[PDB]
Amino acid sequence: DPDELARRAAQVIADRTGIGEHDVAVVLGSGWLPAVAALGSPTTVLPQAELPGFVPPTAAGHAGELLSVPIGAHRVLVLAGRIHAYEGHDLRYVVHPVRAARAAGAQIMVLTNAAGGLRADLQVGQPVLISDHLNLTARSPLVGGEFVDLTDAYSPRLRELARQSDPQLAEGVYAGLPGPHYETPAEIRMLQTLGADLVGMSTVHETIAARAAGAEVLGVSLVTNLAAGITGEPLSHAEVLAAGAASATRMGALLADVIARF
Amino acid sequence: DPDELARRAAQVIADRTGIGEHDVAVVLGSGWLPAVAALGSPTTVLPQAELPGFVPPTAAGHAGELLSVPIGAHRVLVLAGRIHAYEGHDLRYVVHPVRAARAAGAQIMVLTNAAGGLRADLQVGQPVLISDHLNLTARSPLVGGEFVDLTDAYSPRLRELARQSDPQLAEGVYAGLPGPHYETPAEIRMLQTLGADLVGMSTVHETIAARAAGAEVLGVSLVTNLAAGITGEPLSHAEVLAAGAASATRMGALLADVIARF
Amino acid sequence: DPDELARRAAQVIADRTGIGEHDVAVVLGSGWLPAVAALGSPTTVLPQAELPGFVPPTAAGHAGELLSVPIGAHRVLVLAGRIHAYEGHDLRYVVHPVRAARAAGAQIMVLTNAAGGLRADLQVGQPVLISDHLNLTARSPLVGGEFVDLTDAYSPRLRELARQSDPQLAEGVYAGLPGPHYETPAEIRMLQTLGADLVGMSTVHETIAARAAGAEVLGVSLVTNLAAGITGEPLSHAEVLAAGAASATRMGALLADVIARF
Ligand SMILES: Nc1nc(=O)c2ncn([C@H]3C[C@H](O)[C@@H](CO)O3)c2[nH]1
Ligand SMILES: Nc1nc(=O)c2ncn([C@H]3C[C@H](O)[C@@H](CO)O3)c2[nH]1
Ligand SMILES: Nc1nc(=O)c2ncn([C@H]3C[C@H](O)[C@@H](CO)O3)c2[nH]1
Repeated sequence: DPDELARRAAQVIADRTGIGEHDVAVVLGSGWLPAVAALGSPTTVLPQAELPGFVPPTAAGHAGELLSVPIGAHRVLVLAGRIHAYEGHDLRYVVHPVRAARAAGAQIMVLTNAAGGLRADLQVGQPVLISDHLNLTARSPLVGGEFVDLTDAYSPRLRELARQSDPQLAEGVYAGLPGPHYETPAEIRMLQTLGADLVGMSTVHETIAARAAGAEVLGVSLVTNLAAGITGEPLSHAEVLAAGAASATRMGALLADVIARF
Repeated sequence: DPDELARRAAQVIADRTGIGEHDVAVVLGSGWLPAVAALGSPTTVLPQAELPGFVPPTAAGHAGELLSVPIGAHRVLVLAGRIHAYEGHDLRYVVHPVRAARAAGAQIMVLTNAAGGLRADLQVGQPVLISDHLNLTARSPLVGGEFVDLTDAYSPRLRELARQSDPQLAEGVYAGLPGPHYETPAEIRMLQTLGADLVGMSTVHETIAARAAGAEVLGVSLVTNLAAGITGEPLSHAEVLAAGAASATRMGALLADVIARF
Repeated sequence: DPDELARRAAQVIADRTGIGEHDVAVVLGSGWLPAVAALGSPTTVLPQAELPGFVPPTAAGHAGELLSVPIGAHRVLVLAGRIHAYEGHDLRYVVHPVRAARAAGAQIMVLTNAAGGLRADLQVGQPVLISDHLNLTARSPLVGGEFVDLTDAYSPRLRELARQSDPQLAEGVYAGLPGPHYETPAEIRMLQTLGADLVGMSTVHETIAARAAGAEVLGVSLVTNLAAGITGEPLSHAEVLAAGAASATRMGALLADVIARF
C-alpha cells in the first residue's frame, strides 16, 4: 500500500533523523546531484534502501539517498537518486519519495529536473520555474477514484516566493514524457504547439502525487539543452549531467535561498 | 476470453431477464446514477458480480448492477456502476458491459459521462452529444489485429434522433484521458488546440469496443464543470457527482425520450 | 535480456545463412509481404520461431520469417511478419528484429509500413519517405537509462539516397499510434495539427531501437488510404492489405533499387 509504506518511511525518517517534521522536500533532477553541497549540510543521510517503499522490489541496484538538510527554518528531505517511469517500475516508486516526504510532514515539494528548452528565451544553464505541466505519459500515479484537481498544481505563491529570491526567474510549461529516448524534432514542434516550454522525463507524476497528498509544489527545470531540432545540437544524457554539474552550485544556492523563503 | 464471458453474460441476462434481446444499452457516467429512476422501471436488476466478466478478478469490492429497463419499444440494459481504466484493471473490464450488451442483442450503446466543458458555449448541467472523440489514453480495448474503423464512431443518425428529442442539444468532441487526476489548465489549452470540446475519463474504449462489436454509439456528456483553468473554479469529483445529481432527472428523461426514438 | 537474445539471434543468422554480416535490414509493413519477390531471391528463409527472442513467450501462433536476400552489394535481413505493440506483447518483441539485425551487422534498417495519408498531396499507392515521427504511444522500447537522441532518427542521407532512386519520393512526418483501431476523424485533425503527414501503428519503436542500437533508419510508408475523415471512405485492414498488394511489385522494386544504393 503506497500510503502505508509512506507512513512507515516517515517513521523511519523521524526516527533516524530525530526530526518529527520535515516541512519541505526536494527531489533533485538529472544533473542536480552536485547541487547538494550547495543546499547545506545534511544532518542525516538515509540510504533509500533503508526506507520502506523507496526501492522497487525487483530490478535491484544501489538506490540513492534521502538527506535531511536544515535549510533556513526548515528540515528538508532531499531526494538524491530518484526513480523514473522509464525504469519500468510502477509509478508508486516514482512518486514514493513525495508521499514518504508528505508523511514526514513535507508541505512543500520542490521538484527539480533537467529539461529541454522549447521556448525562444530559455537558454542552457537557465533555471525555469514550472508554471504548469503537460502530462503526456498517458499515466497517473493515482490509482482508483482519487480525483485531484490540478488547477494551480504549481503553486503561484511558491513561484512568487521563488521570484523574491530571483526576480528574473522565467517560468514555463513543462511537458513530462515517458522517455527514456529524447524527442524527435517533430515531437518538439508538436510539444510547442501543445504549449510546452520545457520537456522532460519526470516531475508530472510527482506533482500529481504531491497535490493528491495535499502538498504544494515548486517545480524547477534546469534547461540543460534546447529541445531536439531547435538548434541541431545532438542531445545526450552526458550533456544533461554536465550541464547540471556546471550549473549545480548555482542551482543548490538558488534552492537554498528559495527554500528558506518558504 | 472477452467475447466468451460476453456471450456468457448475455445468456445470464437473457435467462434472468426472460428477454432474449436487449436492443439498446446505456452506460451511466459519473453522476448519472440518480438518472435511473428517470429512465423507467427496471424489470430486472442484475448484480454485476452475477454476470460473467463484469468484475475484475482481483481488486474486489461491491460492483454495481445491470438493469433491464423497458424504454419505449426497447429492452435496455442499463449499466449502473462502471469500471474506469484508472482503476488499473485491464480494459476488458472497462468495456465488458458493451460487449456483454452486444452479446445480449444491443445494437445501440448509449455512453454517458460527466465531462469538463472546453468549448465556449458549453455550460454546466448542459448535456452534449459526443460527435467524436480523441482517445488520448494511448490504449485501445482491442487487443491484436482487430481493425476498427472509427469513422462515424458516434452515429450521426443517433445524434439526429437525439436532436429530434432535444433540437438544441449541442455536440462536441470528447477527449478521453486516463485520469483519475483532472487536467492542468495547460493540459486543457492543449486539449482545445487538439479540438476537444469535452474532456473526460471514460467512453473512448467503450466506443471503440462498441464499434468493434458492430454496435452504434450515442455518446452523451453531461457538462459538470468547465474544464480546468477556464474559469479558475476548482474541480472536484464531489462537484461532478452533485452536478450529475442536480441534472439527473432531466438526464434520465432525456435518455428515455431519446432511447424510445431509437 | 533483449541484447542477449539479439546476439544469439545474430549467431543463428550468421550460422544458418553462412553470412557473417547483413549490412541492411528491412521490416516489411502491413501489405508489404508481396513485395518480397520484388526484393530479390531469398538465399535463406529463417522461421522467426527458430531465432532467439523473435517470438513472444506466450500468445503462440505461427510467426513469420526473416529472409537473407542479396540486394546489390548487401546481404539484407528481411523481416516477413512483424509484431505490433497492439498484440499486447512487450515492445522488446516489437523491436527484436531490429536489434537481432543490428547484432547480425545491419547498419541500416529499412522500416516500411502502411500509413494513412494526412497531408494534402499524399495519394493512395504513393510511397513516402518518413522524414520524422511522432511517437504517440506514450511508450519507448528502451527500458532504463538509455538516452537516445532522435535528432535525425530518419537519416537525411538515406532519404537523399532514396531520392536518387526515386527523385519524386515525397517525405512526411509519421505519427505512430498504438492501434489496433484506426483513428476518429477528430484524431486525424488532431494529428495534422500535431504535424503528422502519415499515421500508422508501428515503426516508432523500431526506429528508436534502431537508433539506440547505433543503426540508421530509412522509413518508408506506403499510403494505403487517406487518414480517417479526410474523404469519408471507410478504413479497413483488408483495404490496407489490398492497397499494399496492388502496390507491392513497385514497392519491392523501389526498395531493391534504394537498398542497392546504400
Ligand atoms: N525528455 C527530455 N528531453 C530533453 O531534451 C531533455 N534534456 C534533459 N532532459 C532531462 C530529463 C531527464 O532527467 C534526463 C534525461 O536523461 O535529463 C531531457 N528530457
Ligand atoms: N477528466 C475529467 N476532467 C473534468 O474536468 C471532468 N469533469 C467531470 N469529469 C468526469 C469524468 C469522470 O466520470 C468523473 C471523474 O471522477 O467525472 C471529468 N473528467
Ligand atoms: N493507424 C493507422 N491508420 C490508418 O489509417 C492506417 N492505414 C493503414 N494503416 C496501417 C498500419 C498497420 O500496419 C496496418 C493496420 O492494420 O495498416 C493504418 N494505421
